Amino acid sequence: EIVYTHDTGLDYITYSDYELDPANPLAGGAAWIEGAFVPPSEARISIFDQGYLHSDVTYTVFHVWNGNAFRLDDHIERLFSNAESMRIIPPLTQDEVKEIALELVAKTELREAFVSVSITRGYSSTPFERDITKHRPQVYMYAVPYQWIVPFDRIRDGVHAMVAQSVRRTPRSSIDPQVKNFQWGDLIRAVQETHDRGFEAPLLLDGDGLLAEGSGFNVVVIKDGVVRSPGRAALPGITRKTVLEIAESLGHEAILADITLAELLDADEVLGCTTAGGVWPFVSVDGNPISDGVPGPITQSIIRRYWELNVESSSLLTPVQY
Amino acid sequence: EIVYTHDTGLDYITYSDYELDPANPLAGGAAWIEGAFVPPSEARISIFDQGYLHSDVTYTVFHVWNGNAFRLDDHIERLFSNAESMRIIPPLTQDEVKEIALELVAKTELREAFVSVSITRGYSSTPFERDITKHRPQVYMYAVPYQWIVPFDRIRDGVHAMVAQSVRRTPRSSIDPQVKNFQWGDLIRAVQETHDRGFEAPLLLDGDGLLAEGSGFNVVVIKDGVVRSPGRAALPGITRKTVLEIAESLGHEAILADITLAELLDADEVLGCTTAGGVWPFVSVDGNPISDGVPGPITQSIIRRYWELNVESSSLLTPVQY
Ligand SMILES: *Cc1c(COP(=O)(O)O)cnc(C)c1O
Ligand SMILES: *Cc1c(COP(=O)(O)O)cnc(C)c1O
Repeated sequence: EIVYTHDTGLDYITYSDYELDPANPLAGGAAWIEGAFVPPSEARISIFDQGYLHSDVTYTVFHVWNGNAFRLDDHIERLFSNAESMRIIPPLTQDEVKEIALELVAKTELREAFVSVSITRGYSSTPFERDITKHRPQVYMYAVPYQWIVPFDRIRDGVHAMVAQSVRRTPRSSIDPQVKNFQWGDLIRAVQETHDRGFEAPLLLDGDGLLAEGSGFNVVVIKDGVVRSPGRAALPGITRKTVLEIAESLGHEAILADITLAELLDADEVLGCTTAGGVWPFVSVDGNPISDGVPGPITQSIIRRYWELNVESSSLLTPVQY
Repeated sequence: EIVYTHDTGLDYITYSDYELDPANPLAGGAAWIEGAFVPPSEARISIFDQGYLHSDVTYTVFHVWNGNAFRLDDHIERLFSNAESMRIIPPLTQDEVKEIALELVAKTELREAFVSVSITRGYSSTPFERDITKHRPQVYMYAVPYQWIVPFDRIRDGVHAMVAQSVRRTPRSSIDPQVKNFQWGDLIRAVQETHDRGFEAPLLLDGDGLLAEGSGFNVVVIKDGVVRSPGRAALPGITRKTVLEIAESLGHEAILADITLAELLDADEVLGCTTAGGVWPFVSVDGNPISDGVPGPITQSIIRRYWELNVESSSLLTPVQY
């Protein structure tokens, strides 16, 4: 009943050839909550958790591909940095979190996986707790089959983006978008605007009217061989990071920068990236084509290379011990 | 073990004189989740609920005092209005929600209770669902003992406030603060700034530098007998609404308006209000006293009247059927 492979129609993206074990009750998906490994149907958290009642929680998502977790080190580092930005003291060490998460994946038997690790301020206290020692933070994880924000044919042919105008990306003076978080009020409004206006993906602007990010993904713009991505109102993504390293390795200048609306529209190429789906082209904005409306050459070589980095031996990869 | 009453030291606030049934496992605390009435230790929601993973959820909190719910219809009306603002279609009617919530309180036996009702977009889908009919929203409730945002002595003596400078209330163009929500990034940052600077409660400003609201409460400013409260960056509180009704009853003009920092500091009186604690004075701001730094006559009149409205038979009350 669980779907854990596809035929992708892409040479450079291939799932692993294997069968889940029917006698394993965590096969195909599972969670780690409060010290126990559980099936998805049991993956529940206290309604009193502040991560629910005040979204007082940060998180990351890493993926596993062909049995190796991608940049797990970077992910857990960011997670802990983000927790610290919120004054949340993780109850586990980074190495303990890595060990538990890898074992969680191991128990699902999943070779291609989406793994969420969230850390909340816990359910033993309220925001009005004067005594910070009373807080009891929780780590909650789950691992499920790799999820694609964008379909395979759209990785190959491109997506039609829209610049949201009913909403702007929450400012850092209210909620820091460089700390990964569950407070998606603005991102969901943008998705809803996408539905209303008949487009496929929202790109948001910041309060200064400059390019920010999308709904769960960063945006990258290419112009005369120079590869740029918003530095400010944008999560420092690990896919983005990888994309800029790829660009540099291909001979292109690659930088975080402020990008105007005009520059977005005038781009030779535009692309999107996030852990849940990888990298894909954006071939139009607001119904206007980007160049000739087909995925650009530099975009295609970044995509192919990103998927090669998922499979080549390197320090980017941590193998799961099934 | 459960604390459900207090000696308050205030003549106008008195808890009911009763004992819980020790043989009733829901006594003193319970939740309603997915059709089941449960004790607090079994009150859990799916971690895949978009109300956690994307804070895609609105709520309200109503209280029960001496066995009567206070302004229950305004609350559920507001909750359904807020849900509509988010395009969440409640899976129950307003009347069904009232019936369940009152039954929940009955089973707890609490005569003085805090009751949360939240509605999420549910766990059967993600924000990347093209087909919006596949969303299955969830209503989650809990009822626990009445919760006081400020201690009794500070209702009497007044609270020392602080205008936050490290943070602004989230703009309406990102997350609408007139829709009650769990996305407290900014509110919590304002509270943390309160710890850092050594004050008791935060008041935020909006992006225009005008008075917004507090972390879980509305602010009201009184000057030459005129009672004003921020109209824009502030939740339309049912407590606020009651305060202005009371204010009109006493002969004062009472309005929603834009309030400056300078007006805040020059006020004759300032107070705070919310469901979880009632009404209370703010006797200083950033260390500067408001007037003579003791609670003012109008505020004291409001507070006393609010507590009479919690007790006198009127259309504002709905009895719990114990
Ligand atoms: C997950 C996410 C990204 C991408 O981060 P990766 O580390 O590449 O997964 C970008 N923006 C937002 C808002 C996100 O939630
Ligand atoms: C709950 C709340 C209030 C007060 O609303 P009531 O209807 O009086 O409870 C004010 N501001 C915020 C941000 C809130 O969450």
